[PDB]
Amino acid sequence: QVQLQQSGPELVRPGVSVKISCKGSGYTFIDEALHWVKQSHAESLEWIGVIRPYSGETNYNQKFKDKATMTVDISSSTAYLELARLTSEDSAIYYCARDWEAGDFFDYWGQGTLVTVSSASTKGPSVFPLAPSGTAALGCLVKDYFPEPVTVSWNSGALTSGVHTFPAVLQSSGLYSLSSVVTVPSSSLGTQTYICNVNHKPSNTKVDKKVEP
Amino acid sequence: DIVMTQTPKFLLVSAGDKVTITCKASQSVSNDLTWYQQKPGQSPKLLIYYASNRYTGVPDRFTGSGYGTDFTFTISTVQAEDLAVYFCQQDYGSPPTFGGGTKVEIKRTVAAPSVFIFPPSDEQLKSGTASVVCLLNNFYPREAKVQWKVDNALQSGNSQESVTEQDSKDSTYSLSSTLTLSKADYEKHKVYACEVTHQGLSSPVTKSFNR
Amino acid sequence: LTPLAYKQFIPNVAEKTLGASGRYEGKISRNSERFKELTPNYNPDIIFKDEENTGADRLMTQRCKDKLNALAISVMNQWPGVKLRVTEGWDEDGHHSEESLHYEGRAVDITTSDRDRSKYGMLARLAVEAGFDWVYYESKAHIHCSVKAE
Ligand SMILES: [Ca+2]
Ligand SMILES: [Ca+2]
Ligand SMILES: [Cl-]
Ligand SMILES: [Zn+2]
Repeated sequence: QVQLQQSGPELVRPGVSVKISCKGSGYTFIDEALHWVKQSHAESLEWIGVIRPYSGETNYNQKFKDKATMTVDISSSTAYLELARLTSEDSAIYYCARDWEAGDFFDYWGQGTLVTVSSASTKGPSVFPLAPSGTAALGCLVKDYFPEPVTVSWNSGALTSGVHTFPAVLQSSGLYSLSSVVTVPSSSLGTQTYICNVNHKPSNTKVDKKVEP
Repeated sequence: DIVMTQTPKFLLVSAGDKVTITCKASQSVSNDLTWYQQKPGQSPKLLIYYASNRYTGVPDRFTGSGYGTDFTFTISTVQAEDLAVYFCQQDYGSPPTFGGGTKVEIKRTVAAPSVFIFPPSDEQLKSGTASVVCLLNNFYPREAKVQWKVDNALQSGNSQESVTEQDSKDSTYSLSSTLTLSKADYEKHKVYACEVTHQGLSSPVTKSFNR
Repeated sequence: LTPLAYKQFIPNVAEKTLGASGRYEGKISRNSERFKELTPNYNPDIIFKDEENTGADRLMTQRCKDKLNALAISVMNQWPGVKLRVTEGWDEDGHHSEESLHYEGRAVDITTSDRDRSKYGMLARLAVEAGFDWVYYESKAHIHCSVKAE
């Protein structure tokens, strides 16, 4: 099974560089070219460039000539993207993607690395129960964090049916907040444990919140 | 650089109906035209390459055509799970370039939200802030009115809402409204009420608790 | 010898016409009786990508093997220190057009061993001179070559 595994989310000041990574597994790393693709609201999808692990040859979109450096470590089967002198126009999801030597288009994509270019301070969320009282809803309020993103699972990934994790909203404070809820049978409430597993990587905040009636 | 113009920008479509997306290039790109499907929360998935070849396992309902500037992507019989942003990409010229995308949203029958209300946690109240949350679960369409009442007084300026992406199976939405007060102000009032108006409800539905 | 232009096909007709490689006779799967009419190519002067790690890329028809072996020679002659490279021969991954000649072992996708795309026009020219029945500068990354059936 081919997989491209990207590094976690990054908060960086304007002016600073950031280096993100993409590790290839389930194939021989030097068999395929690797591409970098930027997804912003401003510019939707844009091709940054390609590196050929076999030769270490690179080709850059001239728009990114001055901004981007691609390198590979053949030994760890990892490609790197370094972005220098960043402004708020650099905030976006960055993907790596593989071609299959049939043209410069991509059948396998990394999950994407969200880079937030900002002068704001990281802050981890507080996590509060949404206490349940046929069907019963319950949830966790993930309040007052920065930057995006945050992940939420239930019972360590064991509970997925009926989960709804809301897109974050930006408060007047400039901190995000969101809820995650899940509906479950009422009869289950006395008996079944429900824990939301919240992960905010930019502040190294991880929280298991037990949610009880 | 080659500019790809994709139209329309949005489509609303019922299960069983046709989707037609156009991509035009500012100059000929021969058949070097790829179509991707990006489902909510995911990376792009490649459906069509060389303008008309289906990638392995892509179902029959998806097709592409064209050569030169003018390219067409069709879903013969759109299904619930096809909601996504579709993008074209040319790789005739360097650099490769993408269209700005087409969002496909599913029109289905009306469904009333189930409504739930959550008081603030004691944990949060020790911190000095009170969030009260109102949940509207699994409804269609997206339009709904959520009104906060505190001891029967209509609130404004002190709530935010969030809506989920359309579900890939039942094509419904969910919605969260959070009312935020200071502990001080929360503790001065007794009745907290979430009032919900929606096409699928004969009359507004209220849920409430007494602090 | 002039390099083929991007997307040029020689001869100037559909791949599956009588004048070219002629008609799709059907998909060969690993089960099939017809599977046995496929010679693995072990020419030491041909690089086979075999990313599938099944050896599928080496499997082709007698006629394909013959033209491929001739092209291997003209490639070494064209550039000192370079060999023919095959990315796809017979295919069971469904990575081609709906009725690919790859599915019955009658087509190869090829490059040079150095993957220098500037050489690929000339590579297609060589594949014509080698007697491939249809050559197509299909993508920036490969030349597609096919042959008539037996
Ligand atoms: Ca292969
Ligand atoms: Ca194959
Ligand atoms: Cl083919
Ligand atoms: Zn081919």
